[PDB]
Amino acid sequence: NFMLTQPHSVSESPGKTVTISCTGSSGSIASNYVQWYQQRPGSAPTTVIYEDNQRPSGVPDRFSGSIDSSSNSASLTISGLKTEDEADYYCQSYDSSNVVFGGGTKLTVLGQPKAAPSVTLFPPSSEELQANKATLVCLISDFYPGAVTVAWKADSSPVKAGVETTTPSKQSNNKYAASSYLSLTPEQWKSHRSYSCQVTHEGSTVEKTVAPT
Amino acid sequence: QCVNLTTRTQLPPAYTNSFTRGVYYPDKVFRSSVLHSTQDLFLPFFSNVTWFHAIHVTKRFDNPVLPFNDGVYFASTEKSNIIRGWIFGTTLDSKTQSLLIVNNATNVVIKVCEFQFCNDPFLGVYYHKNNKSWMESEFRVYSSANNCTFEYVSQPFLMDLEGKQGNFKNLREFVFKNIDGYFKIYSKHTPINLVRDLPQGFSALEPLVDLPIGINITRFQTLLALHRSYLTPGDSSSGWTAGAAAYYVGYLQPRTFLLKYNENGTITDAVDCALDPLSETKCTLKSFTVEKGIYQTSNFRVQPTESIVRFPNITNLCPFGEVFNATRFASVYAWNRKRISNCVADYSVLYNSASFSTFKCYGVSPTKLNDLCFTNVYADSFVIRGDEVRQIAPGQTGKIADYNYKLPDDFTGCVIAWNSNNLDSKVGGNYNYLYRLFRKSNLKPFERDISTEIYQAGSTPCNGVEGFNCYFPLQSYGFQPTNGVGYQPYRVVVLSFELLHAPATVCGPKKSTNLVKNKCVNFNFNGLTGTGVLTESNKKFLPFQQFGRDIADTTDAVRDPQTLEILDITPCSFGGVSVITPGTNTSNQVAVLYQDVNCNVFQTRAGCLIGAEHVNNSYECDIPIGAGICASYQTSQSIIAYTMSL
Amino acid sequence: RLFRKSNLKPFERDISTEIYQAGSTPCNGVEGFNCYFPLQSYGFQPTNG
Amino acid sequence: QVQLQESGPGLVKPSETLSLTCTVSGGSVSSGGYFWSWIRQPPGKGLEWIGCIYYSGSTNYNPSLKSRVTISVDTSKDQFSLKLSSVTAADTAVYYCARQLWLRGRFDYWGQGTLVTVSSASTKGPSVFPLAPSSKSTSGGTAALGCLVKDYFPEPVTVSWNSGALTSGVHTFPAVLQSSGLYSLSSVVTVPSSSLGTQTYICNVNHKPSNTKVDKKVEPKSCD
Ligand SMILES: *[C@@H]1O[C@H](CO)[C@@H](O)[C@H](O)[C@H]1NC(C)=O
Ligand SMILES: *[C@@H]1O[C@H](CO)[C@@H](O)[C@H](O)[C@H]1NC(C)=O
Ligand SMILES: *[C@@H]1O[C@H](CO)[C@@H](O)[C@H](O)[C@H]1NC(C)=O
Ligand SMILES: *[C@@H]1O[C@H](CO)[C@@H](O)[C@H](O)[C@H]1NC(C)=O
Ligand SMILES: *[C@@H]1O[C@H](CO)[C@@H](O)[C@H](O)[C@H]1NC(C)=O
Ligand SMILES: *[C@@H]1O[C@H](CO)[C@@H](O)[C@H](O)[C@H]1NC(C)=O
Ligand SMILES: *[C@@H]1O[C@H](CO)[C@@H](O)[C@H](O)[C@H]1NC(C)=O
Ligand SMILES: *[C@@H]1O[C@H](CO)[C@@H](O)[C@H](O)[C@H]1NC(C)=O
Ligand SMILES: *[C@@H]1O[C@H](CO)[C@@H](O)[C@H](O)[C@H]1NC(C)=O
Repeated sequence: NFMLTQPHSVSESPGKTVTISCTGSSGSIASNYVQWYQQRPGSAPTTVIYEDNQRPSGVPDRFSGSIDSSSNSASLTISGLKTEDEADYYCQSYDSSNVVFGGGTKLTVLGQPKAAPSVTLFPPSSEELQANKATLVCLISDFYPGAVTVAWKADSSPVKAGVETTTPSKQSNNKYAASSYLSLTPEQWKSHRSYSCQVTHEGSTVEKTVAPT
Repeated sequence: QCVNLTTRTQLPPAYTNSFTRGVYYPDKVFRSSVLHSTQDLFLPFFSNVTWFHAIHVTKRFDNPVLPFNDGVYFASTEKSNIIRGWIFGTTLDSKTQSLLIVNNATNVVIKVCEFQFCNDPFLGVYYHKNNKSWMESEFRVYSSANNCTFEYVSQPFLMDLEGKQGNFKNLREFVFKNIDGYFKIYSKHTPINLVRDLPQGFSALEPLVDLPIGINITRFQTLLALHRSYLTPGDSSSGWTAGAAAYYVGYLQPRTFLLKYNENGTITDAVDCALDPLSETKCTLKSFTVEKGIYQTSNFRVQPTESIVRFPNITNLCPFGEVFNATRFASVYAWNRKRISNCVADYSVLYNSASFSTFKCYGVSPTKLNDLCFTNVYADSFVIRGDEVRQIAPGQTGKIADYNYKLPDDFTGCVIAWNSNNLDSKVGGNYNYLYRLFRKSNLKPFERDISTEIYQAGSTPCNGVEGFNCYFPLQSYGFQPTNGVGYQPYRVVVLSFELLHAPATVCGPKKSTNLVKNKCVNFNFNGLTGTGVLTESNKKFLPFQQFGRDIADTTDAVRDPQTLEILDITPCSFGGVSVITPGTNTSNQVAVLYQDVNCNVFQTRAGCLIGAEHVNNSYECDIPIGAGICASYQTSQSIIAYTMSL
Repeated sequence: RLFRKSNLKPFERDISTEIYQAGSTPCNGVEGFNCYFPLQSYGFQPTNG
Repeated sequence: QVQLQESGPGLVKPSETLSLTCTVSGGSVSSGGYFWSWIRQPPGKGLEWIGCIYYSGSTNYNPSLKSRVTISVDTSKDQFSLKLSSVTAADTAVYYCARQLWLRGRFDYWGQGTLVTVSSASTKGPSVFPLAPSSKSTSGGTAALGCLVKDYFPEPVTVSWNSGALTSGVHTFPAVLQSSGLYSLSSVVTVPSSSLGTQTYICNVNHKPSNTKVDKKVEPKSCD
């Protein structure tokens, strides 16, 4: 039942010093060795420090770990933050024949300015209607911050069934991109006069509409 | 001040070949009609030397910060006096004593100060409109200096500032050396009519000025001067002209050189000893004329490239486990002390148990403590509760560590503990173990306290009774098999190490390594460090011996302790080298002969002969070799080897 | 200077202020464990012997 | 030095048997008694320890994963494999075969992480539909057009425009779960409205696991 308690998010400006904790619940931290791991997003983890006071050959000397067994919290003091340090941090223990890892620390700085959410719409294609299917695609691109809310509208009435949307994703020009799809039957596409997708971003609303033509 | 350049298309550097260049006077004495050898820093003959271009027609301008080795060779086929001077230093940031040997049109200044050197210092020449003469105006080589002691001004030298694109007319060579802090400059001007591919002529170099600074230099960089005519816009960004120049940079190496002197006292020719086998024969005989015959110059030694050590077949262990598996243990006021001596120890079995709850082992990395060894290993075993296992660490304060077993700062020990509640505790109250709680003062580390005297609290003695201000320091435990996890009986063993002048008795040796045979390798089989091959012998050793000698009393037979095979020992370096010379005014090529080394190339009875072809025809010989085989120069024509006709 | 890594050649001056390492654990140049500053001050006094 | 490479399929159906094999090149499994272990990591979650093994029969498992992990070592092929039973949809994690020496220490070398996603239904081909631009699909001097990749399984799909000729303005969006199992996404490019009726735009949707390549032309909408 021994676990390692680790803060989820830790945010300080570059150039300063930080402290990352790793608290054990039942077993004392001084009982077993603690290993810290620095893992790039979408890459294999790499051991950043081990044996609680000394450093592997290859990492900078700024990564320092300390142990205070009174509070049962394994500490990793990191100073002089840079761009390449932006990753996850996991602490390891052993307990008794059962390796236990930590929760994970997101090392974040705290650059893209506010951008207008350009929105375009498309009606379902004719070949999709020939396949007894219909789908409306709502697209949100070149926007910041990445907090957008989508809400389909069947004429005046709204739509929630068949609505799927994508989380905002970073573009090449530092802006964000998003999508929204509405699965639909061909008969319901011609049932109403027009379908519209409304995008709300920072209070402002951008609305476009499509019609069966 | 300085400005920065813009990115443009350059040309990659080229490599040319030297031809009897880089020879200077190594000393300030006079020698007449003698052939003497000196060991100094010279440029090797026919060596690969760098080439940097400076022509405009394009836009070639390279100024790399070349590293300053032990002596450099700077040769320039100067025509229109493009290059001005040179700079020296280590970091060039006004932190170390830098150098500036720069030559202007009026006087030569040698200022050894801490100049602020920019990325690319240069000299700017601007063409006046009313005056039809080139003059230097853009003096951008440094910003300022801070502090220095040395400043020397040499003799004045007239200079021409007009640059052309014609063929070169003069050749200037410079050699800069730094021995024990003293700066050396050697130079001589030699006219020539050539563009590239320097001539094979010989010209010595004489020193002009001797510079006693007293520092060390690791980097250097040369300076060039460009022209600002009416064709260029005049900005140092993309439009400039540099005329036509070419300077060669070469590094000096320490080799023995044979110097020739005439009756006038000047150097006429130089012979190296490590360039050609023929040149080696010339400098060992101390003469420029070699006659037909055999000659011995040096020796051939086959240096081994790998070393293999293996004392045991595998790592082993001696009888143990009573300090771990036992009926009962001792307390903390009087703990068991164990000494390990004359025992080989394996710590891999002590870790693969997969049953210990805790393991703290500081000082030495746990993954690499098997290969490194110490003199004595001390084992201290005692029992402790589950909540006091955190106290056992260097730099802790409490009630158990400071009174029973203090941990010093320089603690390279190894602490192992495990849960043994099923054996160290029993129902009804297991109070067989004791501990100390009260003490008058602190105790030294690695000290045992067995005193049972009653600790006095007040100022009134009690004469060993149980009354007021007098409490008995030793108290019982509270062990119980029905407790939780923070108060279980944990058996703690401390494995400390000693550092003192003694051979490592307790050690895990180099175990099994890769076995290599039939090659000249180095081995250490518990009694010797011999370099030689290991052949498969056919003689069986008695099953109580390790080594083996011969009639000449040399250890040429050893037994491998891995699986008891007998391997012979034979040295790989036999004899020396020899060179066959046809003689003067007959040939130039030579043949290299090895005395007792086993291998164009002909395997003769007297070793290996290379550089001479073997012919089955037999004639009378003139140059003896050995074993009824000679060498001669016959029919173009080359050196042949054949059996001597009786 | 009291402590040094190894022997030094004669007629050589050493002005290195780097913190000596006695073990195998770096210290980042602090007053921590298993390391110490090699240069030490004197104990001169006009009332000495 | 040494390196570890994982193999085996990246898909597994629910309530089935997982078969992931990690191979070792540049070293020996039995030599040095070098232990071996497996570690998985869910996307957006912390690392989870599965189990560790020796080159002999010694092994240990996470009690949360106890009686479900079967790991075996074969010395002749110089590799070790793990078998997982009763896999569920919560087991979607990036699996790393973990090179490690000290059992209480560190994983000094980490193999590359293979993506394991629980396979639903079966692998099926994509349904590519064009996104016809119109007057209401443009805002200003620029217009948008694309293709819809809907009802495909499994990941991933590579969409290229004009065989990779058009890269500027091309946005690829991550897939999302549909209402019933399947996945859907799109890829669009922003072009000036003047080149609508004069330039032909084709999208190349490739689905390697289903072995389906679909080329779909994008044209302005024809009102009927
Ligand atoms: C000098 O070195 C270059 C490459 O490093 C090579 O191409 C050239 O042949 C060498 N010249 C001589 C004379 O060895
Ligand atoms: C350049 O020549 C002038 C002549 O007046 C002299 O004063 C000056 O020192 C020279 N500069 C250098 C760097 O030698
Ligand atoms: C003076 O120059 C010497 C080097 O010759 C240097 O060591 C010293 O620091 C300098 N003094 C000042 C005040 O810059
Ligand atoms: C070489 O120069 C550096 C920098 O001034 C100095 O620290 C070092 O002692 C010098 N070495 C010798 C052998 O003089
Ligand atoms: C060099 O020696 C020759 C004699 O062989 C002599 O005639 C000549 O003058 C000498 N050179 C000089 C510069 O004295
Ligand atoms: C050393 O160990 C090897 C392998 O265990 C064995 O084959 C050999 O006979 C041993 N040599 C001895 C015990 O002298
Ligand atoms: C000694 O005790 C340990 C721990 O209880 C156990 O694993 C081991 O089998 C016992 N015997 C020996 C010979 O080590
Ligand atoms: C010399 O070495 C070669 C190959 O190593 C071998 O074939 C030959 O027999 C050797 N010569 C003698 C005389 O043993
Ligand atoms: C010399 O002649 C003999 C005659 O049989 C032949 O075997 C041998 O190869 C010849 N030698 C050469 C070097 O051609």
